[PDB]
Amino acid sequence: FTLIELMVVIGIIAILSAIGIPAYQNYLRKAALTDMLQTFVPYRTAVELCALEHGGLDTCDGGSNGIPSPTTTRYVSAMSVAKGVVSLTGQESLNGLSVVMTPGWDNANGVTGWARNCNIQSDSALQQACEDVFRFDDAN
Amino acid sequence: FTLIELMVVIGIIAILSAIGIPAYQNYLRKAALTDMLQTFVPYRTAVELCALEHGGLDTCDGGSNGIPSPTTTRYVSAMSVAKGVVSLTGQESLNGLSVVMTPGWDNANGVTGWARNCNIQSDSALQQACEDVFRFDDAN
Amino acid sequence: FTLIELMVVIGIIAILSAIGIPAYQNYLRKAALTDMLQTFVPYRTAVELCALEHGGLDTCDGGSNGIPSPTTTRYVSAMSVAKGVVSLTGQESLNGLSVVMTPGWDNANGVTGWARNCNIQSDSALQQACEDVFRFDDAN
Amino acid sequence: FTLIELMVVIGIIAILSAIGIPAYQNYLRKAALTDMLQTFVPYRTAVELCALEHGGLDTCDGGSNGIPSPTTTRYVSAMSVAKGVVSLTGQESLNGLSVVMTPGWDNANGVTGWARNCNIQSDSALQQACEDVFRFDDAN
Amino acid sequence: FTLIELMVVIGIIAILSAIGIPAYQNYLRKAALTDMLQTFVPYRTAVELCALEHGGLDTCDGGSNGIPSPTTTRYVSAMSVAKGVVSLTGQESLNGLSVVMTPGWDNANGVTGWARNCNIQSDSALQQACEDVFRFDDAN
Amino acid sequence: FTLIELMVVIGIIAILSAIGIPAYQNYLRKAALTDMLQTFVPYRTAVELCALEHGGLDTCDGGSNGIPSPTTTRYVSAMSVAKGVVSLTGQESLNGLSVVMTPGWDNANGVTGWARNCNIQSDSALQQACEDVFRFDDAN
Amino acid sequence: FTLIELMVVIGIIAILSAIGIPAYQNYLRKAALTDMLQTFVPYRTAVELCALEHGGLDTCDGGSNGIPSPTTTRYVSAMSVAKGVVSLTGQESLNGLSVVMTPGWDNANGVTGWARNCNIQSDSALQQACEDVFRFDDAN
Amino acid sequence: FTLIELMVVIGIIAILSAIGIPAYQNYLRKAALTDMLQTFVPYRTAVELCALEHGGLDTCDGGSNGIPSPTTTRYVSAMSVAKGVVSLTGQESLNGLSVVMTPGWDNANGVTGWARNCNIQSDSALQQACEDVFRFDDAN
Amino acid sequence: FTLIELMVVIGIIAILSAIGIPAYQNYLRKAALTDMLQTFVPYRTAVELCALEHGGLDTCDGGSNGIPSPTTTRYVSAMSVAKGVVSLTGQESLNGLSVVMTPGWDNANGVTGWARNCNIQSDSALQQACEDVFRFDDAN
Amino acid sequence: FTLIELMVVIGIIAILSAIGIPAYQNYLRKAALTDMLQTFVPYRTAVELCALEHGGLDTCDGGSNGIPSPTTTRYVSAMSVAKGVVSLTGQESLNGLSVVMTPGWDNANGVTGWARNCNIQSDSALQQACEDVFRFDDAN
Amino acid sequence: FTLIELMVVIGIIAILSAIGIPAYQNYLRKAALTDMLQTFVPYRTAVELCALEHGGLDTCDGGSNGIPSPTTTRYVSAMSVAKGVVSLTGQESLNGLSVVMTPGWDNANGVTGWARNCNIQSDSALQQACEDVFRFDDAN
Amino acid sequence: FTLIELMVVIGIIAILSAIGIPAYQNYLRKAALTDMLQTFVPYRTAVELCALEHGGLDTCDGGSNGIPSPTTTRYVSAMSVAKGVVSLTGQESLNGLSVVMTPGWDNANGVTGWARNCNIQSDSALQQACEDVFRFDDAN
Amino acid sequence: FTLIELMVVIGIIAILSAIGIPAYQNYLRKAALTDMLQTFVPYRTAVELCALEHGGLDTCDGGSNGIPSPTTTRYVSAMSVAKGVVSLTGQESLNGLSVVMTPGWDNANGVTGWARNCNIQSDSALQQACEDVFRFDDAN
Amino acid sequence: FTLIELMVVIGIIAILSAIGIPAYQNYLRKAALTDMLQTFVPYRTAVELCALEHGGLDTCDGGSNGIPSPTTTRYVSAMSVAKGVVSLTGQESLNGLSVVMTPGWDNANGVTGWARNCNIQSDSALQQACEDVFRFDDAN
Repeated sequence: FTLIELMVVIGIIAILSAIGIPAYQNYLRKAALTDMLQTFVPYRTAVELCALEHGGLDTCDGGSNGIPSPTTTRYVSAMSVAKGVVSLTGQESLNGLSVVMTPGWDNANGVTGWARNCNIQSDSALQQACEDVFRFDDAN
Repeated sequence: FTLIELMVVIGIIAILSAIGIPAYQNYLRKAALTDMLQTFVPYRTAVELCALEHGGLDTCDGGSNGIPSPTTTRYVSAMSVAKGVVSLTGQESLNGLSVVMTPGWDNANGVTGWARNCNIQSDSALQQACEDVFRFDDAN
Repeated sequence: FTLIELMVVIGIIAILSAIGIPAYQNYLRKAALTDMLQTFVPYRTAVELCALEHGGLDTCDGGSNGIPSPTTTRYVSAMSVAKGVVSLTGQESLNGLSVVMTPGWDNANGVTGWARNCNIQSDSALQQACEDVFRFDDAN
Repeated sequence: FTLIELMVVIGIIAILSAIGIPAYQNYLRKAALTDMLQTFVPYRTAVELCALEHGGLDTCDGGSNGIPSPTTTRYVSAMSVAKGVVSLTGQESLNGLSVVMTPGWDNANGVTGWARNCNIQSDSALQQACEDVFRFDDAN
Repeated sequence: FTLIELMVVIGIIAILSAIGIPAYQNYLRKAALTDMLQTFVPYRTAVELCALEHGGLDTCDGGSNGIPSPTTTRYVSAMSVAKGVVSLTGQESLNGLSVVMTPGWDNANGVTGWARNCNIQSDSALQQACEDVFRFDDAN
Repeated sequence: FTLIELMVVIGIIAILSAIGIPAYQNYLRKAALTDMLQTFVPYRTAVELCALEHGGLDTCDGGSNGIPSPTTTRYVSAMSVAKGVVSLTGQESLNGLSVVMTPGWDNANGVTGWARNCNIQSDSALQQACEDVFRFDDAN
Repeated sequence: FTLIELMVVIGIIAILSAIGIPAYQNYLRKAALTDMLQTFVPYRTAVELCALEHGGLDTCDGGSNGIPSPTTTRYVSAMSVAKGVVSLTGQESLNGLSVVMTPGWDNANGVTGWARNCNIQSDSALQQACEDVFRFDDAN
Repeated sequence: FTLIELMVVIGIIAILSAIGIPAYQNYLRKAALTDMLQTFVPYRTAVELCALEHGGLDTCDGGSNGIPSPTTTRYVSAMSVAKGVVSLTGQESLNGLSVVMTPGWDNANGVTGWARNCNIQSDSALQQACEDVFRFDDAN
Repeated sequence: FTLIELMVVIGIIAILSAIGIPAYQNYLRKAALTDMLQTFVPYRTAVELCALEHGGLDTCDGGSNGIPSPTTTRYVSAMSVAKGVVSLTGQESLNGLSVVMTPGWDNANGVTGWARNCNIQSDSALQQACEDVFRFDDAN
Repeated sequence: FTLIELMVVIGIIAILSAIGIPAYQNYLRKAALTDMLQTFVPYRTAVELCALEHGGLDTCDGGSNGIPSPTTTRYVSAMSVAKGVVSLTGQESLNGLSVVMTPGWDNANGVTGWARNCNIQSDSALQQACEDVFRFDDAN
Repeated sequence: FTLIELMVVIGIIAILSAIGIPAYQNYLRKAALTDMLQTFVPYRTAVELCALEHGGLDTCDGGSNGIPSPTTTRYVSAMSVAKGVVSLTGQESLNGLSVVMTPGWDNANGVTGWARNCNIQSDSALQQACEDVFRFDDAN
Repeated sequence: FTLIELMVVIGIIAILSAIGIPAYQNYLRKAALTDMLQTFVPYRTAVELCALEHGGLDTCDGGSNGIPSPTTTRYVSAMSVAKGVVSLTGQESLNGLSVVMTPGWDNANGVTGWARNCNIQSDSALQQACEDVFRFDDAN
Repeated sequence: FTLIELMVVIGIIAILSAIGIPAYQNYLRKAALTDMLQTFVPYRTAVELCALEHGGLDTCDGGSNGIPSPTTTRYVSAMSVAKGVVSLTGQESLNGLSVVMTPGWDNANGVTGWARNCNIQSDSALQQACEDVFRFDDAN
Repeated sequence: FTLIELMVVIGIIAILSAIGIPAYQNYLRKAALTDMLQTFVPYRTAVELCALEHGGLDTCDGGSNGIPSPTTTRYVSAMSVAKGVVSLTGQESLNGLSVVMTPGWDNANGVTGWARNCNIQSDSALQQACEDVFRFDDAN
C-alpha cells in the first residue's frame, strides 16, 4: 500500500494549477492601457483650452500653450502626441500600439470628440484589450 | 472585487461631461453681435446729427461730418458703413454677416428708425443669434 | 445670472428714446414762419407810408418808393412781394407756401389790415403751424 | 474611493444655481414699463401744446392736433390714450395694467401734472414695479 | 430731448428782429428837414416885411433889415440864406442838400410864393423825404 | 496525510468568492443613469433658453430652437424628449425606464424645476438606483 | 461649464461702452460757443445805441458809452472786443478762436449786420461747431 | 451716454441769458426824463404867455398867472419850478437830478430859449440819458 | 452697474422742468390787457375831439360823432364802451374784467384824465396784471 | 479633478462685483441737487419780476407777489426760501444742506446774479457734488 | 504550501482599505455649505434692491419686498433669515451652525458687504469647512 | 529467525501514524470561519452603502436596502445578521459561535470599523481559531 | 492566483491620477487676475469722471477726487494706482506683476482707452494668463 | 524484504518538503509593506488638500488640518509622519525601515509627487520587497 503515495506524485502532485500567465499579462497590461487613458485625460483638458480660444489644432499640439509634454507610464517603451493624438508607439510589451486619437475639432461645426483608433499590431487579443479600453470607435 | 474599479473606467470615468461647445461659441459670439450693436450706437448718435441739420443721408455716411470711421471688435474679420448701414461682412467666425441697417430717414415724412436686416449666411443657428440681437425687423 | 445684462441689451438698451424728429422740424420751421412774420414787419411800415401819401397800392409794391426788396431767411428757397403781399413760395422745406397777404387798403373806406392767407400746400400739420403763425384769417 | 465622484453627482452637481426667473421677468418687464414712460414722454410734449393754446383737454386727446397715435412697445398686447391718459391695457405679460394718467390740467387753476394711477391687476409684485416706475402717486 | 433748446439757439434765438435802421434815419432826419422848415418860417415873416416896404429882394437877404442870420439845427453841418433862399448845404448826414428856395417876389406882378427846390444829392430816398417835406414844387 | 490536500479541494478550493454580480450591474448601470443625468444637463441649459425668451414650453421641446436632439449613451436601447422630458424608454438593461421629467415652467408663477419621475418598471432594486440618481421627487 | 463665465469676462464684460468723449467736449464746448453768442447779445444792443446817435464805430467799442466791458464765461481763457468785435482768443479749450465779428455799420449805406468770422484754429471739428453756432458767414 | 443731459445742465442750461437789467432801467427811466420834457411843454407855453405881456420872469414862475403848478410823473419822488425852471430834485430813482432850466428871457435883447442844465448827480450813465433827453446845452 | 441708467430714469429723467404754465398765461394775457390799452388809445383821441367841441360826454360815447365802435382783440369774449369807458366784460380768459374808465371830463373845471378801475374779478393775480397795465388808479 | 469647481466657489464665485453703492447715491442724489436747481429756476423768473418793478427784495421773497411757495422734490426732507434764497435745509439724505442763494440785487448798481453758497455739512464728497451743481461761487 | 493562502486571509485580505468616512462627510457636507452660499446669492440680490431704494434694513428682511422666503437644501434640518442674515440653525448634520451674515449696510457710510460669522458649534473640523466656504471673516 | 516478522507485526506494523484528526477539523473548520469572513465581505460593502446615505444603522440591517439576506456555507447549521452583525449561531460543528460584529458606525464621530467578538463557546481551541480568523478585537 | 492583487498594487493602484496642480493654480490665479480686472472697473468709472471735468490726469490718480484708494483681493501681496494705472506689484503668488495700465487720455485728441501692459515677470505661463485676462495690448 | 519499509523511513520519509519559510515571511511581510502603502493613501489625499489651499508643507504634516494621525498595521512596531513623510521606523520584523516619502511639493514649480526612499536596513532581500512595493524611486 505504501507505493500509492509515490503514485500520487506520479500524477496528483502535478496538479499543474496555474494562473493562465498570458491572460495575466492581458489584465495588468490592459491596466497599462487604461492608465494610459488616464494619461490622456489631462491632455483632454488642455486641448479643451485649445478649443477655448486658440481657434485651431496646432495650439492643441502637446508640449505647447501650457499643454503637458507626453510621457511614459514607466513600463512603456515610448510615446508621442500632437493635435491631442496619443499614438502610443512602444506601448508596454504592446509593440505596434498607436491610439491615433485624432481630435474631432472644428468649432463652427460643433465637432469635438477625439477619434480613437485601436492599433495594437502585436496581437489580436491585445486588441480585445483595446476595445475594452481605448475603443477603436471614434466618439472619444 | 478589485476588477470593478477598472470597469468604472470602462464606463463611468467616461462621463464625457462637456459644455456643448458649438453652443458655447453661440453665446460668446452672440456677444460679439451685441457688442457690435454697441459699436452701432455712436453711429446712431452721429447719424442723428446728420438728421439734425445736413438734410440728407450722404452726410450720414460714416467717416464724415465727424462720424467715426467704422472699425472692428478685434475678433471680427471686417466691417463697413455708409448711410449709417452696418453691413458687417466678415463678422467674427460669422461668415456672410451683414446687418444692412438701412437708415429710415426722410425728414418731411418723420421717418427715422434704421432698417435692421439679419444676414448671417453661414448658419441658421447664428440667425437665431441675430434675431436675438440685431433683429431682422426694421424698426431700428 | 450673468446672462441678464445681455438680455437688457436685448431690450432695455433699446430705450429708443428720441425727440419726435418730425415734430422737431415743426418747431424750428415754425420759427422760420414766425421769423418770416418779422420779415413782414418792415414791409408793414413802408406800406403804411404807401398809405401815407401815395393814395394807392402800386406804390405799396415792394422794391419801390423806398420799400425794401423782398428777401430770404437763408433756409428759405424763395420769396416774392407785391402790393405788400408775402406769397412765400419756396418757403424752407415748406413747399407750396404762400401767405397771400393781400393788403386791406382803400382809404376812403378806412380799410387797412392785410389779408392773411395760409397756403402751406405741402402738409396739413404745417398748416397747423401757419394758423399758429400767419393765421389764415384776414385781419392782418 | 472612486464612489465619491458619483456621490457628488448625487448632490454637488445639483448646485441648482439659477437666476430667480420670476425676478428676471420683473426686471426686464419693469423695463417695459419704464420704456412705456418713454412712450409717454412725446405725449407729454404734445399735451403741453394742448395746454399751449387749445384751452381744454379734448384737443389733448391722442391722435389729434398733431398728437401721435398711441402704440405698443412690441411685447405689449395693447394700448390706448385719451386726454393724455395711458391706460395700458394689455401691457406685456402685465394683464390688467392701466396707468390712468389723468391730466392735471385746468389753466385758470394753474394745475398741470398728470395723475398717475398704478393698476397692475395681475400681481402685486408687479405693482412693486409700478411704484418703482409709474408711481401710483398723482403729481405726474 | 434736451438738445432742442440748443437748436432753438441755432435758429429761433436769432430772430434778428430789428427796426430797419436806414429807415430810422430816414424818419428822424426827415424831421430835421421839417424842423428846418420851421427854421424857414421866421424867415418867411421877415421876408414878408421885405415885401412890406423895401420894394425888392436885397433887403430880403438874411442877416439884414432885422432878418435873423441863418443858423443850424445842431446836427446840421451847415447853412446859408440870401433873398430868402435856404440852400441848406451840409444838411445833417444829408450831404448835397440845398433847398434853393428862390423867392417868388415882384410886387407889380403880385407874385410871392417861394420856389422850393429839392436838392438832396446824397441819396434818392432822401429825396423821398424832401418831397415829403420841402416839396420840389415851387409854390412855397 | 496526503489525502488532506484532496479534501481541501473538496471544500476550501471552492471558496466561491465572487463579486455579487447582480450588485455589479447595479453599480455600473446606476452609472448609466447618472451619466444620463449628464445627458440631461445640456438640455437643462437649452430649456433655460426656452425660459429665456420663447415664453412657453413647445419651444422647450428637444430638437428645436437649437436644443440638441435626444440621444443614447451607447448601451441604452432608446430615448426620447419633449418639453424637456427625459422619458428614457429602453434604458440600458433597464426595461421600462422613463424619467418623466416634466418641466416645472410657467414664468408668471416663477416655477422652474423639472418634475422627476422614477419609472424603472423592470425591478425595484433598480428603483433604489433611481432614487439614488434621478430621485422620484419633483424639485428637478 | 463653469469656465464660461470667466470667458464672458474675457470678452463680454469688456463691452467698452462709452460716450465718445471727444464728441462730448464738442457738445458742451459748442454750448460754450453758443453761450458766447449770448454774451454777444448785450453788445448787440449797446452797439445799436452806437448806431443810434454816435455816428460811427469808435463809440461802438466795448467798455465805452455805457457798453459792457468784455468778459469770460468762466471756462474761457480770454476775450476782447472793439468796434463790437468778439475775437474770443483763448476760448475754452478752443485755442486760436476769434470770431472777428466786424460790425457791418455805415449809416448812409444802411449797412448793419455784424460780419461773423469763424476762426477756430485748434481743430476743424471745432469749426464744425462754429458753423453750427457763429457761422463764418457775415450777415450777423 | 445718459450722463450728458445732466452735463448740459451743468453748463448749457445756465445760458444765463438776460436783458442787461441796469440798461433796462436806463431805458425806461430815460423815458421818465423824456416824459418829463413833456411835462415841461405846457410850461413852455404858459411861460410864453409870461413873455407875452407880463414883461418879466416873476410872472413866469409856476403856479401863477394861470401857469400850472409843478407835479410828478408818479414814479418821481419830487419836483419844483420857478421862472420856468424844472429842477427835478427827486427824479425817479434819479437822485440828485435838477434840470436847471433857467429861462433865456429878456425881451429887449430878443433872448428866449431856456437854459438846460443836466444835473443827474447819482450816476454818470444817467447823465448819458440826460444828454440824450434834456441836453445839458442851453438853447432850450 | 448697468442698473443705474434705469435708476436715472426713476428720478433724473423726471427733471419735470417746465415753464410755470399759470405764470405763462399771466404774461401773454397781460399782453392782451396791454393790447387793450392800445385799443383804448384811438378812443382817447376821438374822446379828445369830444372835448374839442361837443361840450359834454354823450358825444364822447363810442360809436358816435365818428368815434370807432368798440371791438375785440380776437381772444377776448366781449367788450363795451360809453362815455369813453372800457368796461371789458368778457376779457380773454379774464372773466369779470371791466376797466371802468370813467372820463375825467368837465371843461370849466379843466378835468380830463380818464378814471381807471381795475375790476378783474376772476383772480387776484390777474389784478396784479391790471395794476401792471390798467392801473386801478384814476389819473388815466 | 472634481474638487476644483468647489474651489472656484471658494474664490471665483465671490467676484464681489458691485456698483460702488456710496458712489451711486452720489450720483442720483446729485441729481436731486440738480433737480433742485430746476426748482430754483421758476424762482429765478419771479425774482426777475421783483427786479422788474417792485424796487427791492422783500417783494422777491417767495410765497408773495405771485412767487411760488417753496416746495420739496419728494425725497427731500425740507426747504425754505426768502429774498430768492434756497437754503435747502433737510435736503435728501443731504443733512445740513443750505444753498444760501443770496440775491445779487440792487438796481442802481446793476447787480443781479444770485450768490450761491455750498453748505452740504454732512459730508465733503457731497460738497464735490455741490461744486458740480450749485457751485459755491456767487455769480448765480 | 497550501496553508499560505489561508494566511493571506489572516492578514492580506484585511487590506481594510477605505475612504476615510468622516472625511467623506466633510466633503459633501462642505458642499452643502457651499450650496448654501448659493442659496445666499439670490438674497444678495434682493438685499441689493433693499439697498436700492428702501433706505434701510427692515425692508432687507427676507420674505418681504419681494425677497424670497428662506428655505432648506433638503438635507438641512432648518433655516432662518432677517436683515439678509443666514443663521442656518439646523444645518445638515451640522448642529449649531449659524452664519450670522449681518448686513454691512448704511448708505451714507458707503458700507455694504455682509458680515460672515462661522458658527459651526458641533465640531471644529466643520469649522475648517466654514473657513473654507463661509469664511468667518466679515467682508461678505 | 522466521518469528521476527511476526514480531514486527506485534509492534512495528502498528506505526499508528495518523494525522491528528482533531487538529484536522481545526484546520478545515477554521477555513469555514475564514470563508465566513468572505461571506462577511459583501455585507461590508452594502453596509458601507448604508454609511453612504441612509444616516443610520437600521438601513444597515441585512436583507434590506439591497443588502443580501444572510446565508450558510453549506456545512454551517445556521446564521443571522442585523446592523451588519454576524452572530453565526450554529456555525459548522462550531456550536455556540457568534461573531457579534457590532458596527462601529456613527458618522459625526467618524467611527466605522465593525466590532468583532469571538464567541466560540463549544471549545477553547476553536477560540484559537477565531483569534486566528475573526479576531475578538473590535477594529473590524 | 492570489498574488495578482498584490501585483495590481504594484502598478494599478498607482493610477497616479491627479489634476495637474500647476495648471490648477493657473486657473484660480487667473481668476485672481480677472477679479483684479473687476477691481479695475470702479476705477474705470471714477477716471471717467476725471475725464468728465477735471481736464487732466492728476485728478485721475486714485485716492482723490472721490476715486477709491487701491486695495487687495486678499490673496494678493500688494497694489498701487496712479493716473488710473494698476501696476499690481505683489500680485497673488504672481511675483513681478504690474499691469501698467497707462491712461489713454488727452481730451482734445479724443483718446481714452487705458494702455494695458502685461508684466508678469515670475513665469511665462502666467503671461499666458495675462494675455487671457489683462491683454498686453493697449486699447483698454 | 520487510526491511525496505524501514529504509524508506531512513530516506524517503524525510522528504523534508517545506515552504521556504524565509521566503514566506518575505511575502506576507511584503504585504505589510503594501498595506502600508494603503495606509499612505489617505495621507495622499489630505496632503492634496494641503496642496489645495494652505500654500506650504507644514500644513501637510500629519495630525493637523484634519490629516489623520499616523498609525500602525498591528504587526508593525512603530511609525511617524511629517510633511507627508512615511518613515516607518519599526516596521514589522522590518527593522530600520523608513520610507522617507519626502513630498515633492512647491506649487509655483508644479511639483507634486512624493519622493520615495527605500530604507530597509535590516536585510537586502527586504529591499527587494521595497523595490517591489515602495520603490526607492522618487516619482511618488
